Amino acid sequence: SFLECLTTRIESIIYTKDNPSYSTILNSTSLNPRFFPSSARYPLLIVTPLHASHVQATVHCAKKHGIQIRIRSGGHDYEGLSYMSNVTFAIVDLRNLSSIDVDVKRKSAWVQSGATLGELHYWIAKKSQNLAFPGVVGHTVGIGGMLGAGGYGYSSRKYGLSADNILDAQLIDVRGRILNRKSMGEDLFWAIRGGGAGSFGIVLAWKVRLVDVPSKVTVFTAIRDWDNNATKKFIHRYQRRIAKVDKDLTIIVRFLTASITIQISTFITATYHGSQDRLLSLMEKEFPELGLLAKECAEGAWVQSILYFNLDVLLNRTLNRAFKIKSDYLKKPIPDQVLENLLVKLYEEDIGETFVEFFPYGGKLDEISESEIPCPHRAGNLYNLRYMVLWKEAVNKHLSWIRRAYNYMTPYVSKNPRGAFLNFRDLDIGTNPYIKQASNWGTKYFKNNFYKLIYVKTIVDPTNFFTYEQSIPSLLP
Amino acid sequence: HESFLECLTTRISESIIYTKDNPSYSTILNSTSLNPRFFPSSARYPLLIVTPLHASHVQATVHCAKKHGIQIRIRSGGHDYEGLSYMSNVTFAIVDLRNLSSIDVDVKRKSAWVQSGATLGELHYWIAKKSQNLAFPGVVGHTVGIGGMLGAGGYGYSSRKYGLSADNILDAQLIDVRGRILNRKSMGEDLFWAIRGGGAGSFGIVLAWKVRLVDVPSKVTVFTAIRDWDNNATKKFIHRYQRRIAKVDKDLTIIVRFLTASITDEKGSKKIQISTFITATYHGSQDRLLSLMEKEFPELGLLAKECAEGAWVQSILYFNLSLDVLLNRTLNFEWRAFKIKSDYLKKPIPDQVLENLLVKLYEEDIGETFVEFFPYGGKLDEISESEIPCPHRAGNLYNLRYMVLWKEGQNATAVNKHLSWIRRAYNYMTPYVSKNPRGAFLNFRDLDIGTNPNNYIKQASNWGTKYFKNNFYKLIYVKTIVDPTNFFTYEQSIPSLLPH
Ligand SMILES: *Cc1cc2c(cc1C)nc1c(=O)[nH]c(=O)nc-1n2C[C@H](O)[C@H](O)[C@H](O)COP(=O)(O)OP(=O)(O)OC[C@H]1O[C@@H](n2cnc3c(N)ncnc32)[C@H](O)[C@@H]1O
Ligand SMILES: *Cc1cc2c(cc1C)nc1c(=O)[nH]c(=O)nc-1n2C[C@H](O)[C@H](O)[C@H](O)COP(=O)(O)OP(=O)(O)OC[C@H]1O[C@@H](n2cnc3c(N)ncnc32)[C@H](O)[C@@H]1O
Ligand SMILES: *[C@@H]1O[C@H](CO)[C@@H](O)[C@H](O)[C@H]1NC(C)=O
Ligand SMILES: *[C@@H]1O[C@H](CO)[C@@H](O)[C@H](O)[C@H]1NC(C)=O
Repeated sequence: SFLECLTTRIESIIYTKDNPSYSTILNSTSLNPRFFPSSARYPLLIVTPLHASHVQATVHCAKKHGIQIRIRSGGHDYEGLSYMSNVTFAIVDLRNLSSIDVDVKRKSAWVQSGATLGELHYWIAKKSQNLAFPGVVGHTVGIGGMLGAGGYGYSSRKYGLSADNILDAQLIDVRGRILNRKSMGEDLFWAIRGGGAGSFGIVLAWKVRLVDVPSKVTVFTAIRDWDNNATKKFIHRYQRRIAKVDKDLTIIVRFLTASITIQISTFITATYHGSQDRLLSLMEKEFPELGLLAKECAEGAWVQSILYFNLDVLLNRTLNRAFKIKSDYLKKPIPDQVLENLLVKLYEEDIGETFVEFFPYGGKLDEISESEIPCPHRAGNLYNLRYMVLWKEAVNKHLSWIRRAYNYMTPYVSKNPRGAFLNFRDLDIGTNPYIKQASNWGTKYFKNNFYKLIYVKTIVDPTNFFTYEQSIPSLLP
Repeated sequence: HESFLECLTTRISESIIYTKDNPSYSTILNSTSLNPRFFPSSARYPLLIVTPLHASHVQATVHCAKKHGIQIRIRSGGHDYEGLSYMSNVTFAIVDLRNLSSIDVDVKRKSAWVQSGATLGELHYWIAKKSQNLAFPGVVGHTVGIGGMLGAGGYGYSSRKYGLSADNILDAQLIDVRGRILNRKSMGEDLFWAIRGGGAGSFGIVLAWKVRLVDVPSKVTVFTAIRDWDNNATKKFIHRYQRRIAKVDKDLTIIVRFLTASITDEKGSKKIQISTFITATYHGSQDRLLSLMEKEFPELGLLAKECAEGAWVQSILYFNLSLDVLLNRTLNFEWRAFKIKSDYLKKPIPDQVLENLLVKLYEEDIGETFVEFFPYGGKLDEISESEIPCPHRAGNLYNLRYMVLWKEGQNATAVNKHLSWIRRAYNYMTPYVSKNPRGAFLNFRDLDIGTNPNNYIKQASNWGTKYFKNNFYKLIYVKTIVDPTNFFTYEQSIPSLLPH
């Protein structure tokens, strides 16, 4: 019944299950093969709007006919919420809403939200080698959900999250009225930058800040074997020191198991905004134990750092293992024996199919108030630990391993609330069935911003049309 | 009004009800009416004043005022900058907690139970009678009641070492709108969080606080350095202070005061210049303070003869006053009407801008006008904005305070002039301070920031976000749980989500 409403309002943009190009659309950005066997990943329909009129028509029809909407930019949702539901749903995919307009003179760019971050980086790089928008590591990440949840990458300690560099946005309201930052008010504008944007509206474009980047950016990857080297108690120094090391430098740690003769390997990877000479000087000054040899570094343009962590046009292809992620915030460093007890669990799974990662939260992330955007994890956070398990299509063993490791780490991590990064979506922390129960997941994502979030939600979508597993609830039923 | 007094006398059956008949009504009302700007006002007169001695009196008062439409203004010390604890635009009665001042100090468990009508001086005295190595960091004014002080945040010379006074609260006792006496466990952690640093008067009546005790070294060093801002480029030390005081050693708190003081020209005449009182407390010996100052601030030229080392309590005496039983007297420096404003600095004030702000001190009488810097470094970085309702934690360089004072002589052209001075200084500083929201410290109450009507939440957010950046929203939630009918209401009280 619903599809008649759409076509009557405003073609060949409606992809029903019968339509011969249906499945290829659906799989293309359902990017978590853990959810492939699910029986909730088949929507009634998929709209790929080209203009805001299509978005308004879709919202109008889906509200008036009991259909749920699954907003999609890139499909990188760790829990795959953007392409599945337990209710009759339809995907509004912003694939073909992706225009990018770069303003070198004003240091800003209007990027339509269905564009990937690799595209934004590429189109900034062909205009300047000294402007950039700092983002996540994965270059296939859609801009829409990325800026909706906020964004952490190798450059966040210098410039903050991606949501800390947003100037304006354009959005489709539950009423279907097109509104930018100026006409929407700054409570809702506050919401969309780092709150659950799918629970506030469908965001079609963002005017985003561009930031200076030196013409020399240096990356490095240092592989060191955790098994026995007492020399790598730099990790011990790293935990208690990396959040206050010079903010141009972000070192990310990855823990996995790899065969050498099965032992535990440590991948120390980093970006530094400056020349290799100065990077070597700084890190030898602070962490002379890592032994970062100059042959382990790479200077270049910023875009080459982007390439390193992913013919100088390689960022425009979105063609590239099932997995689950958990995240945790450390406000005091993990005691050593506890850390080794956590790491030995890596052998409980197949070689290199499980990761434990440290993401540092220093520099500019201290400077920014917990209320600046919905993301509250600013000051006192040493880093964001990521638990990771991988496999292909019993699955319960992988999930049991991840949940066990998390629960072992329980007494040593953030407590009230137990922090959780929104980009690392994790349905275990809580779901919606009212506000008391939903606060369980809300306060973990947003410490006290969750309450402002509910207030804005009740004003903005009182009927709770924009609802999903982790949508901000409304006070009015 | 009649039903109310019959209810009070009937409910819990002595001389704790002070009606207008009672010859000591005026003295009780005046005793903690501590802002002489409000002396000529016609709203500072309650129907009656209750001086509870037990929680039963407070419960009875809440019950009767609920059933007869009477408003309650909780008062502990009366230091409210806007005098809200002794004023209202409606028929109100004061619950004066003066005789709720019992103190139980526990050296071994490092905690103390303070009845809210005790002043901070009394609490300091009773800790000093037990150990010289325990302390409670508080506001500078020792006549400040514990109740309203802990209701708001509380800032002192040790907040950079220990956080706010509200950051060291372990337990509380409370009278809710239902008259139920409640501790931390029975009140819940949403309400327990609320009362610590939110508009605690807007949630209930807090009768006592169990507060954390903190260790202090056996030698604490104060200093006062007089420096001339007018011409001495050395005392452009300020430029460095702004950019360094938030990361200097947290055992150190240096507060600066800018005022106008008469000088003599050396040509015969009296000239008016800007004097700077650079004062500090350091938790440690005088030697370590002097060396620390040479490393961090060689510009003060801080000669040791400007310091005074001693026991911890001696700093309280130094910053209030000789025979050290003087903390049980709740009368202090000589009465002067005043108005205060505040702002939070996230980027250092540009030098010419600070100089132009300071020139405004010359517009008023000599030394009746102040601009002060309270630095926000140290442990105030460590504590999350959501830990208690106070949100001004990390990234704040300091808290600028504007202050203007005067005496009883009014022609109301002078009184209008002083307020215009304070507002002009504020509005000039606007583009250079915290913006959206414009921060404001709750202990420095300022009705100009915005008030409640006499949309609901839209308008209340105006002042709320400045006092409480985003915690204000959580605050309203707990209020709807705790006092949905908004019985505990005043000029800047958290509103309720339910309509009336
Ligand atoms: C897959 C992946 C993800 C990732 C990463 C690396 C890879 C390979 N590295 C990250 C990193 O270093 N740091 C970080 O903080 N996150 C990282 N991620 C996660 C990624 O940032 C997030 O998944 C991202 O926020 C989602 O982007 P994407 O747009 O691709 O994902 P989605 O499923 O389509 O959407 C996510 C949620 O937002 C809602 N949504 C989507 N588009 C919109 C628009 N336009 N308006 C409103 N809401 C929108 C979806 O409904 C879903 O809930
Ligand atoms: C007068 C003064 C104030 C002051 C100061 C020095 C002086 C001489 N120095 C301060 C400083 O260095 N740092 C700082 O942060 N504040 C400083 N102040 C301000 C002072 O702390 C506050 O004005 C404080 O509110 C005063 O406390 P007091 O106990 O005097 O409170 P009040 O005037 O009677 O009432 C004001 C508000 O508090 C509520 N209240 C009072 N008692 C209770 C109880 N028991 N329960 C709940 N609420 C209570 C009143 O209802 C009113 O809202
Ligand atoms: C109370 O304050 C008034 C100010 O209006 C003052 O004149 C009077 O002296 C005070 N009360 C007493 C008993 O002195
Ligand atoms: C009473 O109302 C007036 C409004 O004219 C306001 O200025 C004042 O602050 C209110 N409160 C008191 C205690 O007078």
